Amino acid sequence: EVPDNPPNEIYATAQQKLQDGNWRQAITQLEALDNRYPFGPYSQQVQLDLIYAYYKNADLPLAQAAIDRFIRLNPTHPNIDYVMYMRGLTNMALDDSALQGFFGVDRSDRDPQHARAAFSDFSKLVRGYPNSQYTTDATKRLVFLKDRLAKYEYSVAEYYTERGAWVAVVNRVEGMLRDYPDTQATRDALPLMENAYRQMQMNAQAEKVAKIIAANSS
Amino acid sequence: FVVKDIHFEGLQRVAVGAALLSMPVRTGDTVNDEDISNTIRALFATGNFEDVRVLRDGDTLLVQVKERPTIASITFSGNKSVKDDMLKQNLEASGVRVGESLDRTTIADIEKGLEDFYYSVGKYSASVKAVVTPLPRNRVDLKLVFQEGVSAEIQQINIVGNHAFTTDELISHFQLRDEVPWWNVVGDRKYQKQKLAGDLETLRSYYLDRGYARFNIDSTQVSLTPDKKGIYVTVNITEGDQYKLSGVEVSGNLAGHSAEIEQLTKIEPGELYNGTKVTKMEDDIKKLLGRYGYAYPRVQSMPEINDADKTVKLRVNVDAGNRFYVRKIRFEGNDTSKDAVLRREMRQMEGAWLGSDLVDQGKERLNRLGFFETVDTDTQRVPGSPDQVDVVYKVKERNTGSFNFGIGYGTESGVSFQAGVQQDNWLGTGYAVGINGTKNDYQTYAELSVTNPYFTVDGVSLGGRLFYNDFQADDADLSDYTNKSYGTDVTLGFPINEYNSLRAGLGYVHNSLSNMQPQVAMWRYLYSMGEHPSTSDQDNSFKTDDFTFNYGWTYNKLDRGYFPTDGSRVNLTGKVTIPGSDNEYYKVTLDTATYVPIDDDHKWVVLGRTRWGYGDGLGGKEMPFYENFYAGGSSTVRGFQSNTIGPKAVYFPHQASNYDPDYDYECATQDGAKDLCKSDDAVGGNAMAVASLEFITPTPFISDKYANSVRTSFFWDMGTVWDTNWDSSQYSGYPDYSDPSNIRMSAGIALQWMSPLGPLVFSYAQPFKKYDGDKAEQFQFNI
Amino acid sequence: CSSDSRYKRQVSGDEAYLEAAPLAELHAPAGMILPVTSGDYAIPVTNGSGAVGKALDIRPPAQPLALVSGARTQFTGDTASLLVENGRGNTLWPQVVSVLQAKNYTITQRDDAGQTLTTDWVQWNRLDEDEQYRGRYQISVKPQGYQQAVTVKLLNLEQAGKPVA
Amino acid sequence: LFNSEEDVVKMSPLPTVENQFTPTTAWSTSVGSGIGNFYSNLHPALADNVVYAADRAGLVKALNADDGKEIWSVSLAEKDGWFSKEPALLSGGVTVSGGHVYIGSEKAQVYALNTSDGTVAWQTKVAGEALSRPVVSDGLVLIHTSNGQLQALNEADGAVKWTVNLDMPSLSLRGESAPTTAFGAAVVGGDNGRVSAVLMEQGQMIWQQRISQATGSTEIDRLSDVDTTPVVVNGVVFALAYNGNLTALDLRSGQIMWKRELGSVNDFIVDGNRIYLVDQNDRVMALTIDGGVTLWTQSDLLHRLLTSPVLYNGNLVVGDSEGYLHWINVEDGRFVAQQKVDSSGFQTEPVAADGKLLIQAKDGTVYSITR
Amino acid sequence: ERVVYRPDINQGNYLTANDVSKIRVGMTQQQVAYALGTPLMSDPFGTNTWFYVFRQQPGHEGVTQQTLTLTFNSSGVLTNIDNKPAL
Repeated sequence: EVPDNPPNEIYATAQQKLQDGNWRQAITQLEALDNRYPFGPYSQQVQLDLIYAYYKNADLPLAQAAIDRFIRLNPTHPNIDYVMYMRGLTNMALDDSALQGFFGVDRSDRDPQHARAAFSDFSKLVRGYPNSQYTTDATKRLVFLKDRLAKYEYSVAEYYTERGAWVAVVNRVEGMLRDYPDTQATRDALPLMENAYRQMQMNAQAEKVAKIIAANSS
Repeated sequence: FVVKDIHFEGLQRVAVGAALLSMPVRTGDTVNDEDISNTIRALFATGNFEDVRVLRDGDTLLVQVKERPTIASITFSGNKSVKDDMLKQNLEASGVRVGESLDRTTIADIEKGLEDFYYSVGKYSASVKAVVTPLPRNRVDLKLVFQEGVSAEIQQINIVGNHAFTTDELISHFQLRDEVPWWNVVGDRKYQKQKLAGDLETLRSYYLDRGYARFNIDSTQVSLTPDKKGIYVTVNITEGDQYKLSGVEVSGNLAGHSAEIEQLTKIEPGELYNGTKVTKMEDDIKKLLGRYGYAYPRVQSMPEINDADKTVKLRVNVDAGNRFYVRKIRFEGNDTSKDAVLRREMRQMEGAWLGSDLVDQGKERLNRLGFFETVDTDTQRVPGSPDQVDVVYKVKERNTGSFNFGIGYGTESGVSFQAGVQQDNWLGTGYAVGINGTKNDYQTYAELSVTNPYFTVDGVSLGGRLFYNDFQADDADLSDYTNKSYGTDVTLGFPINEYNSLRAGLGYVHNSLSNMQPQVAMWRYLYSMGEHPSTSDQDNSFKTDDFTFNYGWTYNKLDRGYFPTDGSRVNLTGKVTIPGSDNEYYKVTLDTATYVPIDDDHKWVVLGRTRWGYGDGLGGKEMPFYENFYAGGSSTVRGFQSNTIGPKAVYFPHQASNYDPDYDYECATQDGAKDLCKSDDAVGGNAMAVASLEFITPTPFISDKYANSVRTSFFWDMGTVWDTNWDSSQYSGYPDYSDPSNIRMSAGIALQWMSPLGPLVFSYAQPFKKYDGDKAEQFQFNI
Repeated sequence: CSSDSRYKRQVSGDEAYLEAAPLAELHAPAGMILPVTSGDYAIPVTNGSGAVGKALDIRPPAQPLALVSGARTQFTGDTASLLVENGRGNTLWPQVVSVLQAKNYTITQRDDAGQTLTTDWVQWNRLDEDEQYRGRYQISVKPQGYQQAVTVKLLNLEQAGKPVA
Repeated sequence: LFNSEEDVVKMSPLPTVENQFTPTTAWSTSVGSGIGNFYSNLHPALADNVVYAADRAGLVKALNADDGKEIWSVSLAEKDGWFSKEPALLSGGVTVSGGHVYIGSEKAQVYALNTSDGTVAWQTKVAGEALSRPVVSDGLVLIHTSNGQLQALNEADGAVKWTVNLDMPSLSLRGESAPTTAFGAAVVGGDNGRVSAVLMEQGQMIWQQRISQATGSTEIDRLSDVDTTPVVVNGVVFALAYNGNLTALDLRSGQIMWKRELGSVNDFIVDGNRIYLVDQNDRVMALTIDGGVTLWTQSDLLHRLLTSPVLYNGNLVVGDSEGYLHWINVEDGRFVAQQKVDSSGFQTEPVAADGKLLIQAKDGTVYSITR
Repeated sequence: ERVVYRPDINQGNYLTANDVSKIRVGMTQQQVAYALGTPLMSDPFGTNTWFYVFRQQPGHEGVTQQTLTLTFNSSGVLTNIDNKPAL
């Protein structure tokens, strides 16, 4: 459907479709551009444009793929900070995007698959690019995400608590702790563990936890 | 010389600097005449230069290069059922694709590869042709012609070295098809070496399980007949002879469960050796031990064959391993629903011995769940420990819920519409939802129904249903049978077993009737009620408030909770009124859903569906006529119209309704149709007995990818509704529905389409067995 | 495509990752040392950098087009790279003069002695972004020989009159 | 639907029908199918006015070459087995020597029948069915099987003298690799593209030479119907490679005198210095024997499903699966006579022998042809 | 409460009497591990104690139990076999 024009012109046409906001059309041109002129100097930009447009068009699987290519086509590049950011952003959105949030319905009880991927993505960003233009935001994302991750795992511990799987409860709380000692969910998980110890006639071990709770009683 | 500089001509796909680096004679680098030649071939070696002409102005190099790129496109034409991409994959395998250079001298090789492709396809009479169209700069459009002449055909498998079996009987168990009758079209006669491989092993197993411990295959040579199609097959085997299993010599780490293993290996000495039995037993042991905690129980049989008498001592080596691998579990693909909903369905728990059966049990439960499309998992051993295996239950989630409604006639009439939508695990919250209604200028109706299947851990299926039927038969407000019906219906589902569950709860029904219709069924009920309605008038009213007890029980051992293929469900549900009602009566019913896969892969499935029921009074009382049994149009019955199956209301010589539009809505009335005008109003019965014979069939047009969510089915359906209190002496001039011999019958096809709002079943049926007053419609469309 | 007014420079949904509170690190009592550093939470802590949420552009990063043959297309810092491999060290300078007037740019100063120039702000924009801009540039042609480097240096980004710092 | 989907290539039909020597049939005493559409090496033989005819699934006929009169008839259908009358299902052509008629079956059986009545003189199982007609001579039955084996049997009982693994290809590449004899050596091609000489006396390989490419990675013409049975002329062997490439070589060394490795010739005969052949494209051509130099050619019957070429009554004779018979002027090079004797179709060898011309169709099987 | 049906609750992670006899105080974690591997629980911040406890509910009839822990010192040497039973 795309007419063959100079790669600069096709690119510009894609920009015009981005101007329209019709991401689908912009993408159509961008893809055609790399399919007509894959060796263009700014085919890398086309991929960046696609990462952007795919995000904008909710084509997160493709944004992801574009990023994968960018990485392999440009192992080292000034714009990686963005790419890495977007990888996390993409994966984050890929993990959580259901309209249920509108109704006050939480998603922390869904397995943070792509969110964990995004965790890594962003952690790579903030470490590799310690002060890039996307790092502050990404850092915040790592913090909140960790909390989400905890909420999920916390909920899991609650399930086992409800079930009566005291061993699992302890191990799940412990897992949270091993991962990190900081979310509120961690603070809440802490007594779930204690409870399980009493349920296992491990009162002494429960007391150990109680002492920890006392130290963290605020 | 020494190159002064380089006139970089012929680039496009290749950068100036890239060419410089490719050249042996980069600017400033000494140039021999041999280096000019070296440069020419070095530039050719880039694979992007159609021509290379390295020259120089004294010592300043210039190179008149012609580029051979860039593949702008590739066209596939004549490839028929062969996916262009597949063809492209081979093209790509040769380094050719969009963005690559076009080395035209390799076209013959490409074409060969494409014809070799066809060769492997089971075709070969085919030839291809690359066509190159030029594009601005250097670019090309690689059009590919695929002259598919004709596929090969399986002609005749010739087995030699055999001694006891018919070549043909062996063929009848083979995937290959060297003959397909029109009256027995069980496949197409097309050769594939993969089918052959399977058949060789089929053959092997054929003898294996017949005692042939020494059976083997020598070799095989498939006949390549002069015409690219005559496929015949030379099979060379050694029958071996029917050795007898004389014993089992199981040993090794039998985990202290050797007794159970002995039970598994209870074979008969002198039994024809059966290697598939052996295979089975090996796996039985693995499963046995899996039950006992052993995730990794190596089992290795060894037929100690005795050729001196043609018997065998099946030695078995076992290494059970550890018992306690169950560390933690995971779920995957649960991003549309609360994970705890899945967790509660696992019988296998964490910090545990492996209960491989519990794992499977949980998956069964998850399979029966209905909020998922597929069930799978991943028993991933945690590295570093025999006590640590994590199991990831990766599943495919299902979109649930369903909105539907009927509408018309409206526009020039009082605005009307129907409502009705299910959420089925509303937003992944675990709540089952089915809420509906309809606002009409005849009646307005509301209904709520929400269930929390696990209000508490145990499975407290907290189900509540509310309803409000503002029904007035509003052709005025009353006179034509007003009947508001509203109330409460709240029950609890109970955990009884893995397949068992109960139902119990209470009903509240407040009905408000006014100026009801002159008919036998209605009046008869009211006379049972101690009421005394007029046979000629619709001047009778009736308000009632009933309190009831609802109950039931379900059996559920049937595959998928939204389109199963093997198992069966039972759904007992009935009610009985309680003190405080205005009428003591009962109504008890039961539904059956049985799936017996015809095909071993469940491609075809026997579907048995029945419904049973009966309602009556508890002593001098009676179940209301408006609670009767009805059939046709929807639900399970098709071919006949909506609720037109069952007993029909008989009207009485009506004269005054308190509203009767001059000639219209005759109900045995004044304005025409006088006397006991029996109607076609299938008022329903007090007894039900129906059955459905449906057969799942596959759809050969929809890609399997989602065809497996679609269900077509052949059927033969029939059933009856009748009134055991139908006093035929009072109905002396009418039909006799006290007799169960009222079975209606239709047949044809069901068409389940899983839309965005779930499975929508459409159907065609031929209502053959029609009775008086019945209405019908061969083409029906349901949800 | 179809959206509820805007969405060119922002993230979808809310800004949950900014909206969310900081975490209540645990301070276990003496002797209670747990292996709570066993996760993969390698999160560095600093004030770097850029904006956040909607304020943070998710724009596909800059990279110019091959306006001239062999151009080393890549915007970095404030400079659009467009280096060119010709045959003589005085070809880009006259090419630039032509391009400048092809583009109709107003020039503050002309380094005709060398091969550079200083321009004023020229207005430009694109509806794929929620804002409009102006750019002041320092152009520098660097006669490396057959190759001449091309520096297009954004001396100042001005948001349609608002000098961006 | 699919009938229109298949891109079937059309054959050249049949330019200049002739009757210079107005061709006809001596008789059409068919007997019946026969070959049918089952590709097979089974083909007729003829000597002493005895038509050595047989169908694939059963009957064996001796017909009188004065009219086509059944002299006698028997059947190799085995009365019992895994079904009923376990049909003859013959795999190799008809060979006759002494008082015996020799035929290899698809059940790996080698039969010897009494030429005067059909009595099973003997029958013996061998290592697989044959792609080639057995060559009986000097006390031995020389056999080439589909599983690549060279076997020699005692022509008087079937006693196995030896079994030798030959030039086995990727699968059962169809073609007759019949061993021929010369000076005590057996000469045979191979379905994988090699050719060899093997001491006929003891099955002892003399030499083996690779000639050309076969199907598998160098997939050739699965359409083609060649002839890996060599024509040994003096000290030089003239033969087609499995893929129809023509080669001449030293009978006692395997050294290539010359070759036409350039296309899958289907059928050929060596008439002194005029090798008559049926190209891959079923084109008629005559070649020299000092290098395959074209003497003449004829594409009139291009792609027609031609049989092998034989000489009879001074003309080059070839039939086809369409049921047409053709007589070509031995030199240049065109029709002399043409006769559509049937439509049943010929694939078997034409038998210009015993002063006659015996041919065998798929179902119309036996015809004696004259002019 | 007054209910007969109850899904059984199990567990695992435990040592049998035979497994108990396999080891003894003074053995290292590894010496134990050589046939008893690892528990699926230890002491989050104390020492090298191994926790091998069995639990299992029998349809409202109480709960079965065998809590066994193995306290090992800082060198991984077993100091105490706490083979606690039910309750």
